[PDB]
Amino acid sequence: RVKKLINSQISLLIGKGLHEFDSLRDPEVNDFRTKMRQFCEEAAAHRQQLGWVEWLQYSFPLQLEPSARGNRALLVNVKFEGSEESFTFQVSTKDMPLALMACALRKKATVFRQPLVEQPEEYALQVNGRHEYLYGNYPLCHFQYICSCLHSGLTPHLTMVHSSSILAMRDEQSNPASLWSLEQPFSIELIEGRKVNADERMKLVVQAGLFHGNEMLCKTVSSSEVNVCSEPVWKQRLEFDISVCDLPRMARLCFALYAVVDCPIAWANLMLFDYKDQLKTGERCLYMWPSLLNPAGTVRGNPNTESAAALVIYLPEVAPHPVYFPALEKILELGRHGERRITEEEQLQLREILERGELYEHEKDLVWKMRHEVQEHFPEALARLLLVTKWNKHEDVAQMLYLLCSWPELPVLSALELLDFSFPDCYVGSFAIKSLRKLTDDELFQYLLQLVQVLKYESYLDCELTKFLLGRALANRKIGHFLFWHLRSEMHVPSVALRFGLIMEAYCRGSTHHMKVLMKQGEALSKLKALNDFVKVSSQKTTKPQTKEMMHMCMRQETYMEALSHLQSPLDPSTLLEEVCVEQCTFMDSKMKPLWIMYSSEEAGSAGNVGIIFKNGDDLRQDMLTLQMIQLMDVLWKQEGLDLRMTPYGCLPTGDRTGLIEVVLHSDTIANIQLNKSNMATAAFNKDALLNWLKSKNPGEALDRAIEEFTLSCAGYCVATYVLGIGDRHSDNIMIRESGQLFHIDFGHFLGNRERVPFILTYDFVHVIQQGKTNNSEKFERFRGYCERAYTILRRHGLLFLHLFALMRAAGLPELSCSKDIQYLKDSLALGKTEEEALKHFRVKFNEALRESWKTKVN
Ligand SMILES: COc1ncc(N2CCOCC2)cc1S(=O)(=O)Nc1ccnc(-c2ccc(CN3CCN(C(C)C)CC3)cc2F)c1
Repeated sequence: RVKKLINSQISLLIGKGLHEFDSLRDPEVNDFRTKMRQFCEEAAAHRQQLGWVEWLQYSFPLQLEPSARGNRALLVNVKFEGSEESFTFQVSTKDMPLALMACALRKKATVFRQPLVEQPEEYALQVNGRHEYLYGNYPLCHFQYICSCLHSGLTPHLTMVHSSSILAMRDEQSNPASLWSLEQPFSIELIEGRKVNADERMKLVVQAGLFHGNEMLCKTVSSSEVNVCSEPVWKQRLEFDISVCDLPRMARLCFALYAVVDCPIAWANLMLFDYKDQLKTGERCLYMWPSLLNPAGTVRGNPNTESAAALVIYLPEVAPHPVYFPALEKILELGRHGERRITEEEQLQLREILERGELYEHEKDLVWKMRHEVQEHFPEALARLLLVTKWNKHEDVAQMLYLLCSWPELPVLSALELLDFSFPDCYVGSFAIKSLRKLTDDELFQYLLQLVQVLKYESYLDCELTKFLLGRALANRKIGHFLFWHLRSEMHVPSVALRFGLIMEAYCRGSTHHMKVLMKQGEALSKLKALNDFVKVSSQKTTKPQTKEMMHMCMRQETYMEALSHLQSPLDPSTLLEEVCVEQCTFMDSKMKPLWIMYSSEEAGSAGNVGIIFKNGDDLRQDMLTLQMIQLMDVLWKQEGLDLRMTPYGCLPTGDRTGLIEVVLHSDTIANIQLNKSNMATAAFNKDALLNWLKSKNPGEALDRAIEEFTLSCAGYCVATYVLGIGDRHSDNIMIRESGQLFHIDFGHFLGNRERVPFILTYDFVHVIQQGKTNNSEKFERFRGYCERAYTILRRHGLLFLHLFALMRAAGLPELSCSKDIQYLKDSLALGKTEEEALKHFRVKFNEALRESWKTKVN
């Protein structure tokens, strides 16, 4: 009764009926579902018995300041859960939550004239009207919430929540109750093709290659030219220059059907061994993807069989019995035997190339020969060694694996490199995952987007990365929340819909309660899509105030009021979207008419006043990636004591060309501010407009802080947009907060898009930095130091950006497709240079931007 209901809820939530999984009659799919359902149910059972503080860590993970990861007076308002009464008292930013709780309990004991049985140790502090809590031994300023309150001048509002109330939360959210002997050359039979569409004047060719990730295992082989028709017949043997015994475990056979007089038509790939390590034999009908060879492409066929071109091949029965890939112990027994001492002049050449990339043929022979010295004295150079390993020789792969199986754990930075498609071996991926287990939940969340993209490179459904991601998502509700949405937003992509659908179902088995919370979000998103469609049509016939009044009426319907109210925000599960403020809702006049949905919450006070933007028609993945990169910059800067007052607002794709963007309230575009309308708080010179607007928002002594906020954030965005190559910057996509913080929006073009984006300096912004003065080198040169400091901090982490962007090539974003896009980051970060050379080059670029800025000052 309940299992049937849950299955129907999973189907609606993931956007694909579970019956469709069953209908594939696919053993691999069935074994994934069984194994992962069991793995996720164990996680759920472990969670239901967690202690009350451990359950707060699961459900409300701490939001700490980046500097606090791994003195001053403060007013705080504290209430108790079943109370309207509140106590405002002064604490120190260095006090711990326990002291604040003990203080609140003394105030409650004297007001209620009774000495209390409850100890401060029995409570946690909830941020009012948010799924956010303050707990643990950390000073108040170490929490992101208190730190945020400190800068914005607002008073923290906290609610004392008792352990029994937290346990009541935990309880109501419960789940219900031998190859190496086969020396023959590898070969296949190209039988025939189906549903082929091509120019009848041309001829058809099938090119085939053997790959181990990016590297070709042997030379490619082509079929003979056969006349173009819908059902081509070849019925010919294709033989490769590699012995069957040497095919590595992760070998893939890649096809490309094209037309010749070049006209690409289709591609299809497959793993030579199955998920149970057995070499494949018999016929295979390969349903091809429309387009020369595509090795990174998926190894599962095109699901649109009704119209996909197919390629029938035959994998020969190389043995009278099934052949399985050797078990690890047999590989290790073979690799155990090898040879290790060569010249100090050869040793010195190894230290130069390992601390240097690309290298010559003789240097590969030197790195391979000294592989034991690589393991012992340069363990972090494992990736260079794996690249020199000849993956087409089964005995060199066995020696690489013997060293790998005793390789010391590498740092997270090194592991993120190893997840790249250039390291397709399963043991290498397993080693990379083992070195990633030490990632904190905060580091994991920072890199989650890249780890999800790595799933598209996985050759098999059940893998160490999926289990690692599912285990982390079930142990942290915020990780779980975003893993769900990163997968859900790609269900319209046929190449990932099965893998992603299966991960989402398995996660759902682990948290029935969270599945229901996510349904409530999908219901709101469903209604927002209908509302945006209504707005796009109505905006073409009537005026903006009429379409807005019609939008409000459609929102005031009972179905909309229920669907859109009392939900956790997809942008941030800590943010509660309570009462939709229909009157404050609106839409932008851009082509897709994005909706601006406003919310309030009595419980949360001013912090419950939040906005979300529903956007349908544009792809939001590039915006999300850019905004995550700016947030990563902000974390790296704050880790060095540098706060550039950045505004990395939320952006989350949720569906096909659909997603949400977090509203930053009290913000306006530079264009609106520069409109210089009359009867407002009105410049003599348009250059005075931003500064006058800052003055009206920050009177008296507050102007100085607003100018400083502007300066810091301007330096941060100047460096961020330059490093990332964000172009097409104009007054309509640069915003300013009433606090003075400048920020950028609308990141549809990055990494040059394809020119080399120069460093930018705007006169109107220089004018604010210079406090409205023509000459103010004191304030201007403080700003130049903020820029150089920010830039030099990012260069020190250049490899982190490079590794993350390399993992993102799997996303298929058009402006991040090849090594040419990664080159842009190398050039902007000047990674081939020393710090002095790169600082000299940054100074030349900043000075160039100043002379260009002066072409406006001169006018
Ligand atoms: C990529 O899209 C976005 N990215 C970030 C934001 N961000 C918007 C700000 O928060 C961060 C995200 C918003 C959008 S969008 O989808 O709304 N598209 C664009 C495009 C150009 N310009 C804008 C704009 C134009 C004018 C204004 C000025 N505000 C004044 C205050 N009202 C309220 C009182 C209703 C709204 C208009 C803002 C714009 F964004 C909005």
